[PDB]
Amino acid sequence: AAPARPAHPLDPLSTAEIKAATNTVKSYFAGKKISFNTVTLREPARKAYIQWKEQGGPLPPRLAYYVILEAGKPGVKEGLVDLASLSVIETRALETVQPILTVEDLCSTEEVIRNDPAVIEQCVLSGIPANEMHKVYCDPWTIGYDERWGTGKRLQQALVYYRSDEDDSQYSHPLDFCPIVDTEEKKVIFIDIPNRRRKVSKHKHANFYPKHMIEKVGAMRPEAPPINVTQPEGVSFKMTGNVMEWSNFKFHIGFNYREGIVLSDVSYNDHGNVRPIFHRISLSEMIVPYGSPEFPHQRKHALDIGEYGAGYMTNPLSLGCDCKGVIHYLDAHFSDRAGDPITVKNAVCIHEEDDGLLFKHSDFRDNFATSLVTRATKLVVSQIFTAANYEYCLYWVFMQDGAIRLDIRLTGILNTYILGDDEEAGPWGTRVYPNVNAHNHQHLFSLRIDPRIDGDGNSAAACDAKSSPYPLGSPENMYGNAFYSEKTTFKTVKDSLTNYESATGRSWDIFNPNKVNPYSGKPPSYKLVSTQCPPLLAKEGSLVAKRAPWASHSVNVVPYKDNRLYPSGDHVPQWSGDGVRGMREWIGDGSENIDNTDILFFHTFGITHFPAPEDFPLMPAEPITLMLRPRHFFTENPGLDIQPSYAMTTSEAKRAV
Amino acid sequence: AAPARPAHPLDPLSTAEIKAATNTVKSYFAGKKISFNTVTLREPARKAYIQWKEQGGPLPPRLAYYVILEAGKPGVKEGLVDLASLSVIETRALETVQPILTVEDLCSTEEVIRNDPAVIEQCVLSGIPANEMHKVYCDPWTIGYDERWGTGKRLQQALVYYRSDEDDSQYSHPLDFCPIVDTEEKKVIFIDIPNRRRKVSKHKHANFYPKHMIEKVGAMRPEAPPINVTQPEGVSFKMTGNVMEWSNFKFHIGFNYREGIVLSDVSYNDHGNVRPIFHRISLSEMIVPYGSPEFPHQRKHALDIGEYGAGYMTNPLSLGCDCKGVIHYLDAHFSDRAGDPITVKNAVCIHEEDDGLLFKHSDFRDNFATSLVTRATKLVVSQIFTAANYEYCLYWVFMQDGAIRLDIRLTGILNTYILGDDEEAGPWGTRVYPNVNAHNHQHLFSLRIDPRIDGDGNSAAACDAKSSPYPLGSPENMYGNAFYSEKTTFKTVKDSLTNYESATGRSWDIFNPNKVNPYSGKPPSYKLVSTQCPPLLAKEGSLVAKRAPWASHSVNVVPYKDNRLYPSGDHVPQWSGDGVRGMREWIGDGSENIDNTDILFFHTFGITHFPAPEDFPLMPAEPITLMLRPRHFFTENPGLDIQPSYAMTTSEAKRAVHRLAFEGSCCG
Ligand SMILES: [Cu+]
Ligand SMILES: [Cu+]
Repeated sequence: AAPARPAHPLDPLSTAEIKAATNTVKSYFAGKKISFNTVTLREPARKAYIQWKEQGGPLPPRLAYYVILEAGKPGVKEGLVDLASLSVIETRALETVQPILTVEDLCSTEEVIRNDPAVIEQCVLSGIPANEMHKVYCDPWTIGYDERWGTGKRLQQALVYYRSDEDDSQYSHPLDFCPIVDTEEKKVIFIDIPNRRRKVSKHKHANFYPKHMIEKVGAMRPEAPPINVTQPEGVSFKMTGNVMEWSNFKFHIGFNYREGIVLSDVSYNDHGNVRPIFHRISLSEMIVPYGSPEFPHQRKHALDIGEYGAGYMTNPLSLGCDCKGVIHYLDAHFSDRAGDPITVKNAVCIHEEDDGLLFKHSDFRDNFATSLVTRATKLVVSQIFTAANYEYCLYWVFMQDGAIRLDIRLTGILNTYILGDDEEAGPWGTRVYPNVNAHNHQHLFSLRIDPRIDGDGNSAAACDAKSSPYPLGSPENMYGNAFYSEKTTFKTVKDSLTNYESATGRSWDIFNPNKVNPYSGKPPSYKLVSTQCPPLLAKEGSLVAKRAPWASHSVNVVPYKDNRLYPSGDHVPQWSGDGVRGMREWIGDGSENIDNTDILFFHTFGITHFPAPEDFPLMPAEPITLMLRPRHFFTENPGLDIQPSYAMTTSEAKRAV
Repeated sequence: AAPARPAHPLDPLSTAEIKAATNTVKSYFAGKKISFNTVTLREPARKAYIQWKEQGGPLPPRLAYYVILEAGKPGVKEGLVDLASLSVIETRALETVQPILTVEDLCSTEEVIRNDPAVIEQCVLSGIPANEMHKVYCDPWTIGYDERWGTGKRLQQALVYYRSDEDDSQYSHPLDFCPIVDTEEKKVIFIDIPNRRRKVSKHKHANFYPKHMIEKVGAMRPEAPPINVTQPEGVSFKMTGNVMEWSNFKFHIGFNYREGIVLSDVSYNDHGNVRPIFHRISLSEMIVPYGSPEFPHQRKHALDIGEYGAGYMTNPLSLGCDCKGVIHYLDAHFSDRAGDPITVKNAVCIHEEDDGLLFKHSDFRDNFATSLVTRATKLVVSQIFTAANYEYCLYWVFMQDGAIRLDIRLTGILNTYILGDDEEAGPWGTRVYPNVNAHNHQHLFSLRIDPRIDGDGNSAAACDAKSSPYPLGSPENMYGNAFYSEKTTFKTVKDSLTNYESATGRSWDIFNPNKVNPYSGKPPSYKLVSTQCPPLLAKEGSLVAKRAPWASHSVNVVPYKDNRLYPSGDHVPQWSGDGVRGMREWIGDGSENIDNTDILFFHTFGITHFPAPEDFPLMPAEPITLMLRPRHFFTENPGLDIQPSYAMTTSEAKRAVHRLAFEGSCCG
């Protein structure tokens, strides 16, 4: 009764595999009341995968990682199931952590608060009658961290809002108080109540559907005439299960509950020479730290990936109108609390689109009659997830010059808190609507790159543009114009801990010091070009800085070890930030070698958001991007064998008298 | 008889107006042998324009600015023609400047150097026999600045290359020497010859047409399947002559020989309140400073806009497709040296296209059945110009959230110089192909904004993200998470001279201190969000820093005066960089007021390029972008009245499918 093996060792667990895993765990815990928090692929060891792929090695065993809760027991148990033998092969109890909050965990909280007498009383005081609790809503957040309870109970905090009508957007009407909910007992254990009470706003809700806009401004704009994009002869990409082949790239598209999209085993076919570039690339953690110091707002610093899961939160893309053209979809499969497989249909959208000019050059000599123009196509692998108020639109983009870009668009709704009639929002927030305070915050992301640049044994470096040190008027720099790129190769982990610097236009290289470009004499590399790299604004030693040790630097590079995925640790909710785990453990004392070995490159990037009224009641998409581009990887522009859209040589131009 | 007036005072000169202007100038200089360097609109004074537009004032007079050379006179003469009276109304002689190099000025240089005995001898020494001079090519550059001649002669430098076959890309085969050419005498006056001779490369040319690639790698890829764009019901924008209306924006699209595209009189129609945003926005200058200190490479720091002209260099866009989709084109008109109008067809392309999601939100409570999503459309006004080896693709982009973006793509070919067999290219350059040294260089641009944010009387500020100054554990900042935006309003010119700073994620506001957003309490602004802001790497006091005094800071804000367009001065070629002109003049002693007045905001942005083999023999497009976004300008998202691509309310979702006194979440 063992489940069928996948097409490919990195494929996510099938529904049959998930059911097999949960059957096995229920049997192992026979007679105990357990509930499933996470059931997900435990990916093969890096060595095992690579030997299977390239050296005729054995197929790695199919393993399931699980996290469960047991009625009446603190914390969690976790372990591994060997799927071929239907057996639990590793197990341990962690009594003092709390795990990722699932959709089921969060879907239960509104009923809890609506029926709680102490919450009802606070609504009455706040100007909402006791019989109108159906109009009170909350966004159920991780408590994040609260030093009154630590990890001793599993807790949520309910950010409470009011709707006059169920079709309203509730965010114009936050209430003043914050219930704390025991997730497993399903009760309110405390309510944070501010010293200055602010009753519910009496303003109209700030709404945004067409029927609302017609009331607000009189009419919708006329429907614009259509801009139709078609691919009547299909696409150039080919999928074989989860394996993508496009413009010489080949890679595996994976997906899990936490990271969402995971791109693996990325190679480029350089005229028959298939060259590895990356073993794995994904987003591994986030943190969205808010900037109001007033209590209890310090508890808004969601680590969305580790506390809710970019997979668990992902939107089905069918009706989303962001997968246009001829597309390919992938589903995602998770477990529910009962241990049954659940599906998100069309979680991943794959499509190719026009990306402007790839390159062009014309000769002035014959008035540009000698000319070659080639248009670019990009391949886009995307998902969109919803983290209560916000939407994160993630686009992994492959390009025909061999570069890879991550484009993010942020949209959805500002998180809001109540503002008194006479209360000033600034300097920690903006009054984006009457009685609405949209607090300042950052959105920060931890990109995790496991490189294999042109094969094994890699290094990383900071690259800084510098004027020559010789002064103007010296024999060395007579006219003062000389400049160069200073490359600082990181020898130990400590050397790698570095920030973006505008003063040198810093970039970072990930390179293979065992190989040399036969033209330039430099090692083959991919260069990270990324300028949206905010400093972490929370202080050293703050709750934010402690729980996200990775976020303090733009770049952290540590040795590879299997299962080094998550840089705020494996179980993130309610960790105080004290202890050696995640990135803090990997960095250690900073002395380990990272030159010419198997490395892991974690990049912090994102934005700092000071809200303005343009962002409300629904925010226009805000862009974030970074690129990984080949430098000294190829010996020439690798797109030159793409047929031009137009080409005329000099001889041809002359012939056209 | 006088030429017909244009539809609009900001319209570029027509071919009839160009001919009228040059007729008028020829008559004024009766019996003299003159040649036309520039004939272009002299735009109306800002105040006059605005009085005309808004206050019932008179039509500004239609004026043509000209620059001419006269045989046997040094420098230039320039002046103004009043087109309605066909008379020269202002005139002056500038004996000690040199003007923009036109296509005709440049076109004869290659034949000059091919036929020069001293150049032929250097080719022979370099391994190219005299009977192969037809294989020798050069890119004709301005000399930039050479302290041996100043502006006393009008000079070009010829960067020399060799083609084995006319269809080669010549850039794999630079020669080692640099002829200096007198533009008006058409003769070689000097040749810079290096101490270390490097004879011509014996390698195959590094070529890139399909026939070349088939020989190099065996075959081309299969033709990929088409991606087609159609608009079967037409476009959403409306043009009335050069006036554009699209998604509540209205503005004038102008074009000239120098700046290329110029966007004027930009307003947004905010539900009946027509609100000004910018009076004028354009690129006003560039500089592309190379980073090898070895002679004569210091002379590679082209100021492409002021020395050749983004209009004069611009490609006809009919034949790519350069520009894809359903297109409205504009032509450009200039004068040639004889004073006749010339036309560049399809200089400017205008089109709208999909630009991803504009916004989306879904409610988890019913598993995202409650959802709204609206796709974005952008309007693009673009040109592409070729500066010898490089191509600059410029895209002015208007967005439906009210933002305006400038996107640039750089492509074309690296500038290359010869590298000896045993010679190291580094640290000033890269060996991108055998015997080829592609030197380091920056590409820097000066964006000129003449703002009119929600009307008249504007200011500018730097905005810096800062942690609270109170320490972790204080009553003010208990958990150490507090942070805010520090706004520093520029009071005087000197205050404005500011750089991008990664440490604070610096942005800049241009705002109207006379007005206030009734929700946020802040003035209406457009915020410049721009991170591709390199430091100028050339030292203080270098030739580069002196000729481009604007490039030293990311932001320069000076008082408005009429005719403050060009920050490296009006006549750029061969200016040493000494003297009080351009940005140096406008900054003055730094003391002038720029708070709540008419200001001009010059932004330096661009990239630092360290070449790699991927860039050769033809470079993949490298992007640069900056954005100007409304912040506190509107009181809510201005795109919300656009029809959603999909919408379902909670009540609709419930109908679609037909603890605890009160129920919890639908999904519970
Ligand atoms: Cu935000
Ligand atoms: Cu460049």
